[PDB]
Amino acid sequence: FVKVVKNKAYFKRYQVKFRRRREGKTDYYARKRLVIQDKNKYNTPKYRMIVRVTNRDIICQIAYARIEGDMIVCAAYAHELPKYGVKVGLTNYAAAYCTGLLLARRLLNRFGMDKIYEGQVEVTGDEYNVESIDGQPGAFTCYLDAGLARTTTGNKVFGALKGAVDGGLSIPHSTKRFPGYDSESKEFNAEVHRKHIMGQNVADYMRYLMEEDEDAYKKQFSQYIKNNVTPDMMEEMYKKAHAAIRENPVYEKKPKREVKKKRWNRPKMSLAQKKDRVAQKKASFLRAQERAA
Amino acid sequence: GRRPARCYRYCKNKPYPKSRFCRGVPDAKIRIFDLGRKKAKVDEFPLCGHMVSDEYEQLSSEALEAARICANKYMVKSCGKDGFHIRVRLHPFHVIRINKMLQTGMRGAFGKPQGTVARVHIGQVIMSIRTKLQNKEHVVEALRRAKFKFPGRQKIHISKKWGFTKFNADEFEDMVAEKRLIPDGCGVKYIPNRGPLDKWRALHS
Amino acid sequence: VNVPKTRRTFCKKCGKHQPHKVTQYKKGKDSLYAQGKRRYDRKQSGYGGQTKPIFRKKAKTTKKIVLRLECVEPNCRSKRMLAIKRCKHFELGGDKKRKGQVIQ
Amino acid sequence: TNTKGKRRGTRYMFSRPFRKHGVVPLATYMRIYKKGDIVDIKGMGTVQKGMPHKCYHGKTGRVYNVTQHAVGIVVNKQVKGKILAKRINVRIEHIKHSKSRDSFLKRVKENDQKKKEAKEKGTWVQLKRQPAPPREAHFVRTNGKEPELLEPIPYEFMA
RNA sequence: CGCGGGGUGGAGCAGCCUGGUAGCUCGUCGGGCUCAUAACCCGAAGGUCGUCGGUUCAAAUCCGGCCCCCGCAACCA
RNA sequence: CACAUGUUCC
RNA sequence: CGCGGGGUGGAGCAGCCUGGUAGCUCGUCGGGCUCAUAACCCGAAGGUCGUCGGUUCAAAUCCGGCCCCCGCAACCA
RNA sequence: GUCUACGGCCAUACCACCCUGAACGCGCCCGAUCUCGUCUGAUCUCGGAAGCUAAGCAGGGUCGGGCCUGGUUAGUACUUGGAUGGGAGACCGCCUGGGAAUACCGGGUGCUGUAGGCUU
RNA sequence: GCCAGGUGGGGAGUUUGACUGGGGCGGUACACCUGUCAAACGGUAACGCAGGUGUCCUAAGGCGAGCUCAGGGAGGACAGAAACCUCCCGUGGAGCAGAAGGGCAAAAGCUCGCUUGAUCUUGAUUUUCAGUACGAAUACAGACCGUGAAAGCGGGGCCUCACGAUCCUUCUGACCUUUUGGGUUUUAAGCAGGAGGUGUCAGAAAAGUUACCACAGGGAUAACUGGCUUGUGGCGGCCAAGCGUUCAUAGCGACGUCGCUUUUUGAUCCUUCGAUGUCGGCUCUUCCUAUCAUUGUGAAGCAGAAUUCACCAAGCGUUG
RNA sequence: GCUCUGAAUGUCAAAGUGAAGAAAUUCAAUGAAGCGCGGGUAAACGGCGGGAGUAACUAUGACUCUCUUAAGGUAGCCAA
RNA sequence: AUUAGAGGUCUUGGGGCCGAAACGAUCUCAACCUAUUCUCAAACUUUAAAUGGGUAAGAAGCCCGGCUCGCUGGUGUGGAGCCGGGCGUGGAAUGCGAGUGCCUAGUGGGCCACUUUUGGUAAGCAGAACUGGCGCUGCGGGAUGAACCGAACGCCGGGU
Repeated sequence: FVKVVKNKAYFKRYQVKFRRRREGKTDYYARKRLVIQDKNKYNTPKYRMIVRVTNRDIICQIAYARIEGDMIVCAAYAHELPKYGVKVGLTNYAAAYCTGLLLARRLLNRFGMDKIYEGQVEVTGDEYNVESIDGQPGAFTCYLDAGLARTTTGNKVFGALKGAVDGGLSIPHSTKRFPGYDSESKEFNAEVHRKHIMGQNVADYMRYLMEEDEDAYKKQFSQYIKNNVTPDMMEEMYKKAHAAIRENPVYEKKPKREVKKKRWNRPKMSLAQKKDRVAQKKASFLRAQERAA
Repeated sequence: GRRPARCYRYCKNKPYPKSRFCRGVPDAKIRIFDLGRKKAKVDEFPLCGHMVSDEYEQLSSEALEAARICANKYMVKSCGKDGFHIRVRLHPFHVIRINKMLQTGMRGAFGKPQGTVARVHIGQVIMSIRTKLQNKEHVVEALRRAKFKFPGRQKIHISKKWGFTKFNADEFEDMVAEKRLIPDGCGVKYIPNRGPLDKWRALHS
Repeated sequence: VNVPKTRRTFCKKCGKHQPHKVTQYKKGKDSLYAQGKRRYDRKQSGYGGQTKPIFRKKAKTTKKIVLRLECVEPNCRSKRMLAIKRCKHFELGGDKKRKGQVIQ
Repeated sequence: TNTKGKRRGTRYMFSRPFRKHGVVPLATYMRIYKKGDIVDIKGMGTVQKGMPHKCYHGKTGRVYNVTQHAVGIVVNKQVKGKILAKRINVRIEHIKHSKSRDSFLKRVKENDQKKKEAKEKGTWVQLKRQPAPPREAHFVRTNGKEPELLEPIPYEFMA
C-alpha cells in the first residue's frame, strides 16, 4: 500500500486560505494594492470601479474600502438596459459601454455634478480624459478593478471603462487595451473602436450568417429575431440608448412587497434529534439481528 | 576501560542526545528492551511488577543491560522460559562526555562522547514484568535481585493495572464484556463512543 | 560578473536619462609633479633612507570595479565614474546567457 | 561573544503564529493613525521592509510623523541606566492601536457625564477609582444542610 | 592521542591540483614461431578509483563520516 | 645488428 | 608598474616580415619493405594561428584592449 | 427566508461522502465572424441562449475526521519570596503567593457590512 | 675630482604582533553572520557547542503577466527502477546563488515580455554605540526614468553577513576659485564625488639567536613541597552468572554497582620569584598498618608436612 | 656559491643625440657594469631512495618487476 | 530519535513447498500500510506558566466656535497649524520638595554566597545571570575565622 496523505496529522496542520480565496473570487495580491489608502490621507476614500462581467449580465459598481467591508456608493447592472432600449445582447461589448456610461451619469447625478463634466456626448472612441474645472467641484476619480479577468486587448471590462470616462469619470488608463490597438504596429485607430462601441462587430456577424446559412443564423441569434433587431437598426439603437441614459440616469428601486414569509430551506437538526437517531439506528440494528437469529 | 559510575550519576547537564550535532556516539550496550514471551495476549499475564526509581539520577546503559540479564536469568529458572514478559521502560538517550588525557590541561576541554545513559526521575518506572498472578513472589525476587545492579535506591511495586495496560485490574474484565476493550496482541485497544456508527456495528456483530 | 557595454542612465550634464557608453576605468600614470610627489622626492633626497612607510601586508584579493560612463549625445561629451561591488572576474557585454538549453 | 546581527535571536519573535502564515489581513492596512496616537509595536516576519529592531518588539510609543506606508514613533528605550526617547520609522504591518489608553478615555466620559449629571441634582457622586475595599459584614445562611466534614485522604503509593 | 600524507585491474604507479570522458609499465590468458621452453609476434581478458554519505547538468577529482597505512612534532625547567 | 637453455632409464 | 618576446594542427616550431601563401616534425590511420619491434618511403585525417575591436580589395601579418608565460627593471595610500 | 456583486473576521467557514434545491440569480452549456490567445476556441478572449441542475454553488445529514469552546487531568507539574527546615548527598517537605499541558469526557459546526435582486 | 648604476651583514641603525587555564608549538575565540548557550523584554562570558564569510549575479536586479512545487498513485509502442505523454492526490513535505534561522502558493517559486530605481541629490532615523565613526539598513522629500490597462511598484539581491580613516595618488565634474605688482597661456594648487588599503579589519613600514648574557619588575605567571580535587594509580566492599569433578560464597568471582586512600600520576594556580638550596645514596630517630616473620586464635577442597583465608596485634625483626 | 665566454642580446642609470611644443616638459633612438643565457668546478658549501615478487622442508633472497631522483651511501666501520 | 507486538494486502521481494507453469493455492519470511504501544530532544514543537518588560491612570485634559494652507481632494473633503470661549470633585493607593548647569578626583587586577547556569570526574577549578555582601566595616554570636547568622558605629547612664 501507500501512506495516506490526508490523515489526522494533515488536518491538524492545515491552514485554510481566505474565504474569498478558497472560493476563487478575490486576488488579495492585487486587492492590497488597490483598496488601501496612503497613511497620510486619513479616511480620504480611495474609490475604485468594479467591473464583473458574468454569463448573462455585466455588473459595474463603485466602492471604497472600509474596515467592516467595502461600501458601494452606486451600481449599474446590465439587466437595466431594456429600460433604455437595449433589448437583447446584454453582455456584449456595446452593452458594456452602456453599463459604464449609466454608472457614470448615475454617480454624477447623485453628486450634483451632472451639469458639469458632460464627457463625450458624440462618441468617437479616441483617447479622451476629463480634467477638472477650476472654480468648480473637482472631477470624480476612481480606478478600475478588473478583478481576475485576463486583461488583454479588447476585454469587455475596458468597454465599461470607456463608457465611464465618456460619462465623466476621471479614470487613469491607456488606450492600449481598447479594441483597436494594433499590436504589431503599436498604434490606435479610434474608428474600429467606435465600431465595437456601437455594436457593429456583431452586426456584420448577423450579416455574415445571412448568405452563408440562415438556419445556423437562427441558432446563433434567436432573441435578436424575436425582438426584431436587424443589423440595420443596431447602430441607431445604441445611440438612442446612450441619449436615453444621459437624460435620466436616476435609478428607482423596485417596490418591495411583503412576502408570505415561508421557508424553502431545510432547518438544521437539533441535538435531541441527532442523539435520538443513533438510539434508533442501534436498536433497529439489533432488532433486525435477532430476526436473523 | 570506562570511568566509575560515580563520575556520571547526577543529572548535571542538559540532555545531550545523539543527533546531527553530536555524531560519533558509540552504540549503547543495551539493545533488547523486551524479552520473555513477549508474543503473549493480555489475558494470561494479569500481574505486573514495577521497579520504581526514588532518585533523580542517571542510570548507565551498562547497568540497564546488566539488570535486564539478572532479572531475565532468575525468571527463567523460576517461571520457566515463557511464563513472564520483561519490559525495560528506560531508553538511554543522554550522551555523556569524557575529556581524556593523552599536556594541555583544561584548554579546549570539551569532551568526546563516551557512552550513553538514561535520565530517570523520582517515581518513574525503570523496569516492568508481567506474569501470571500465581507467580507473585517470583517477580518481587527478580526485581530485588536487579536493584543491586543500579545506583541509588528503588522501590518494588506491584501495579494495580492489568498487565502492561493502563486499566485497573478491578475494571479490566468487565470492560471487555461490554466491549470497551478489544484485545490487541500484547495490549488492548480502548474503544470510545465517538467514531462513526458503522464501526459499532462491526463489533456488535 | 557581466555588464552590457551600453547603459541608458541619468546624465548630470544633460539633466535626464540618456544612453551612455560603458567602459572600465584604470589608473592613470602617476604625475611626476604632483605636490605629494614633489614633497616626497625632496624628502627622499640625501641620506636617511626610506622616509615614508611602504605597505606590505596585502590582504585584499580584488578591486572594486569602476565603470567610465560616457554620454554619447553629439554635443555633451561628459564622463563620470560608477562603482560596483567587488568581483574577481569581470567582462563587458559577452555571451548574454540563455535560460534553458542543452549544455556540453 | 555573541554576534551583533540585526535579527539575532529573533527565531520565535518574528515568526508567524501557528496556522497564521500567508497573506496579511487587509484590515491592518486600512487603519488610520493620527499624531499622538498611542501605538504598540510588534514585528511581523511576513513583511521584511520597515521592521523595527528587536529591542522594540513589545514596546509602546506614540506616533509623531505619518508617511505613505509607515509612521514615526517615539519609544522609550532603556540604555544602561538612562532612558532614551528615540524615534523609529516602522511600516504599518508591525503596528497596533494600543488599548491601554482607551479605558482611561472611556472613564473620562462617565466622569464628564456624571459631573454635568447629578450637578443640578446636587448629589455628590464619587469619581475617583478606589482600590478593592475590605468586603463588608454579611450573614451566611446554612438553611437545612450542615457543613460537610473534610479530612485528609490517606496516602497510597501511586507508581 | 592531537597534525599531515596516502588507498586507482595480479604488481608498482599516473590522472586529483582546476569537474565531465580511467591510463602507464609489468604480469596473466589465448594463438603463432621452436623438436621443446624462454625471448619475440599477433590478439584478448582483468579495476570500476578504500568504504559510507553529500554538493553538481555531470565527481577517481569538490565535501563529510568510517577503516587502514606512513611521516613529522611532542620543547624551557 | 641480436640469437639463451635441454628432459637423456634404454 | 615599465620594457622585451612569446601563445598556431594532439605536441613543438615555421610562416608575422617588405599583407593575398596555414608548412614541417613527432604522434594518429593505410600501403610498401624486413625474419620481426624498429628502421625505411608514400598516402589519408588532425590550426577560431590566445581572445576582442578597427583598418585594408586582401592580416594568423598593421593597430588597440584584454589574458597567460618568461627575463630584466622598478615600488610613499 | 434566500441569492448575486464587492467585502471584514479568516476552518464554528476545512475535508470526505450522502440527500434536497420553488423563483430570481450564479453556472454548466452553444458557437469562432470580429477582439484576443493557444500544439488544440480545453484554458484565455469574444458572439450567443437550444438544453440541464448532472456538476459547481447553497442548504441539510454523518454515535464522521479536523477545528472552536468547556470539563477532567489538578491545586497536580512548575514557580515568587522565606527559614540556624530535613537529608552524607541526590533531592524532599513546609511557610507565603501565583498556577499549567496531553490522554479521557462534553457542547458547537460560520457570524457579518454595503449595494442590488427573488420569494412579486 | 664630481655625479650615475651595480655589488656591499665588512660596518651601522632598528624591528622581530596580541590573545592564551605559565610561555612555546597549534589554533583565531583579532573584523563579521545564523542557531544555541541565555535563566519566556533587551543585554549577558569561556581556547563553550554546530556552522558560515573576504564571494556570486545583465539577472540571480525592476516591473507585469501566466502558471505551481517535492513526492506519490494509476495508465500509455519500443520504455526497464528510472526517457516522454495523460489523469488524480498533493499546506509546501519543493524552490528562492551560499551557512543557519525566519518568511513566501493566482508568490518572494517557475516560465515569458519589456527594461536599467544597481541612476542623480539634500537632510532625518535605526543598528553597533560613548549613544562617535565606518558598514549595513529603514522612512521620506526633490529630480529623471522603468514597468503595468491601472492602482501602484522599483533608487539592487525576501530578511538577518559579504567590508575600510587621515596623508598620498588617480579619474570625473564647473563658461568654477587661487597661481600673488598687472594681463594672456601652459602648469600647479583648491572645492565636490568615485577608485588605488590598511584581514592585527578605529587602519606602525619590520627576521632570527643567546647555555656569554644584562636591566626593570612579576608569586597577576611556570619548574618543588603544602592545600583543594581523585580522573588515573593503589586498596576494599555489595549482588552472585559462573569457576572450583560434584557444590554460588574453602578459595575465587563476570556483567554491574558503592566506597576508601593521598607512598602514583594528572587537574588547578591559593602561598613563596628584595631566593624556602632543586636527584639519589650515606647517616640517624620516630611514626603508620593496608601484617612478611614472631605470640595468641578462628577457617580450609586442613591426614601429617607444607601452604592458603581471616581475627586481636606494629612489641621485636625485615640482611650480605 | 665561485669562475669563465659574449655585441649573437633581453633588460638598465646618469650624460649625450634627435624629434614635438611658446617653453617647463614630453616622446624616441642609443645605452656600461650587473643580472638573464651558456660552460667549468665538490681536498666549494653540501647531498648520497621507495614498494612488491622470487631457490630441492622452512627461512633467506643471488635474481626479476615497478615508481623514482643531481647521485641514490661505494670502500670501510658500529648499539662506537 | 526510538521499543514492542497486532490487523492488512502480494503493494513487492527473499528459500521454497503440489505446481512445466500460473497474484491459483500453500505455509511462509521480510519490508509496506492501517490502528495501537514503550522512551526522549540546549541547537524540536501544537500548547504553556510563575517571576518579568512596555504603556496608560487628565488642565500639556476634554468640549464647542472661527480663521490659515502652495498639503490632500467628488464635497469649507481630509489633516495640520492657528486664534477665541467654556469647563477644577486636581479624577487609583502609598511615600516624598524638585529641577538644572558647570568643574572634577579616584577607579578601570576584584572576590564570596542563596537561586539559575556553561566547560570539567572533580576542585578552596574556570566562566556567566540576578540580588546581597566582603573589599571600604567595627560590634554580638558561630571556640578559632575577610564573606555565615544578628546588627551596622558620635561620647555616656538606665531599660529591653
